[PDB]
Amino acid sequence: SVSKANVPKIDVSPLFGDDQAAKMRVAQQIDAASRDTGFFYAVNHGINVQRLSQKTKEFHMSITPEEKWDLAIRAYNKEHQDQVRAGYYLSIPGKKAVESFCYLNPNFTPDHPRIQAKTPTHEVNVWPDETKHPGFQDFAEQYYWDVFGLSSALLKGYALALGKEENFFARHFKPDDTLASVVLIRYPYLDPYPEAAIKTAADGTKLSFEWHEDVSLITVLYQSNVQNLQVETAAGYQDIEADDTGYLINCGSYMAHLTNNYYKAPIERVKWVNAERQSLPFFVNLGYDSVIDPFDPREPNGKSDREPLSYGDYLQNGLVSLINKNGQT
Ligand SMILES: CC(C)[C@@H](NC(=O)[C@H](CS)NC(=O)CCC[C@H](N)C(=O)O)C(=O)O
Ligand SMILES: [Fe+3]
Repeated sequence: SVSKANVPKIDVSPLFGDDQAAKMRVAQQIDAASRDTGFFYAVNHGINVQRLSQKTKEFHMSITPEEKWDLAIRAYNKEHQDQVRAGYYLSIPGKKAVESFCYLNPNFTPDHPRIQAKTPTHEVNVWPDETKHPGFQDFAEQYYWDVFGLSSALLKGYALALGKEENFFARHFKPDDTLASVVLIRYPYLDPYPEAAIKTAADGTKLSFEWHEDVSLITVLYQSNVQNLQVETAAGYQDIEADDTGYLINCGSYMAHLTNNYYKAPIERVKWVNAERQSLPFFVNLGYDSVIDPFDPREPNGKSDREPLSYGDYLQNGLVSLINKNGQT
């Protein structure tokens, strides 16, 4: 028997406005959700998620093996030593079902001083041929900024929820240096589905991806309408209901650190489902040198002894660890 997680739907539209009290009522809901299962669905968010899913689908179903190699990250193509994060993540028929395409801040160009300095976790995006994928780069870049704008508003809600001024997080979330990423993930329908691509949890559940905590400040996730996600609670894993009009939001482990675990990063996993579906996370990362001073909302004086963590160092450590624990995606 598996229970269902309480994932409230929160109308986030006041966070784009100037009704301060209405923004506090949103913040209260974010607070409650963050202290309960850790998840909520952001609704009335203003993003055209039908176009997002449509363009994503066109890309996944039309890219060829030749293009995948040409775009592949270093884990699949030794020629691409600079592509640790951005690029195509190939499936392995018979062994690995999932495939995906990751891109970063469009402002990371050869002109960018972080690229000039070769700072870790910064890369220039790679893209397919425009004539073979008309409109795809423009769509993807536009979506990055559309979801950046939503995430900025959500971060105002999280700041208010923790008793802070509304820019406490968002001031560090900037288009010129954000390390945030979009991943366009395809989960395919396969018949027969390779058992090699299915993992079995301790509790016997068949999984496509084992338990993990997000490496992010927050995670802003769109998925098609196929239930798959679960969140761990003390009483076991609970199913997260699907909603292909909303964004599923949760705090990442950077948030857990800076709030002294008041807003924990939920432990989540992906059930195996033999169904064609899409999973499109936006990982809200800050700048490489962004440092948020920890605090403890449980203490009268709000004082935490936790060390201020530079975000870039945090991101580098978290992404290599996630690969080491749950395998190369
Ligand atoms: C909804 C999630 C569980 C989704 N998985 C994911 O988002 C996966 C596994 S946790 N994410 C990652 O591994 C981290 C990707 C980070 C990205 N390459 C970058 O350099 O910024 C899924 O649907 O599999
Ligand atoms: Fe996740």
